[PDB]
Amino acid sequence: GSEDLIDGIIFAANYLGSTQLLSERNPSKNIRMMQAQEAVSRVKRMQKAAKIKKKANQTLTEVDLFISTQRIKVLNADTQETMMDHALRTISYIADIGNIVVLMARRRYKMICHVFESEDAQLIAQSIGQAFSVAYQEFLRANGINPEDLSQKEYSDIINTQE
Amino acid sequence: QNGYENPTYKFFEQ
Repeated sequence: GSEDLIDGIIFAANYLGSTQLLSERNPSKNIRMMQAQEAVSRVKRMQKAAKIKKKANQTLTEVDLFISTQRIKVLNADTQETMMDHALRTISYIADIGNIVVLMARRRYKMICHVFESEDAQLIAQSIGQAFSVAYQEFLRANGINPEDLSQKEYSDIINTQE
Repeated sequence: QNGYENPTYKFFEQ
């Protein structure tokens, strides 16, 4: 009933490339959708230039997306070779505007944004989301907040009882 | 136009 993504799942997507940028501790799910949007234009424009580079001779790449409470790693839809692997905690934000999924993790103030394309972009972001919390909640229960279940039957009775 | 943040990241991390 939750074990689903602790093991993980895999979605077929399309990697377009990446783009590195600068962030500062704690921005905003509002200011992030911005940077995220400029991280997509970066690579879209980088792709048009990519295409053209092919005239002097398609340009994207097929990948699988492994999603879990542990990590989120991209692999070769063909060679099945890892192309990148980020432990979930190092991933801070993802978004699914249109069939374009973008996620950004800490490149180990210097973030790196990966840009993929998937007719399931929708479904895809949602999952990462659950992982985020499922992972989060675990990355919460282990800290003695065993009352993680309780802490929500608390973050509520700590809000109405706050009137 | 939906984006989610990692409670876990925006935690120990930042």
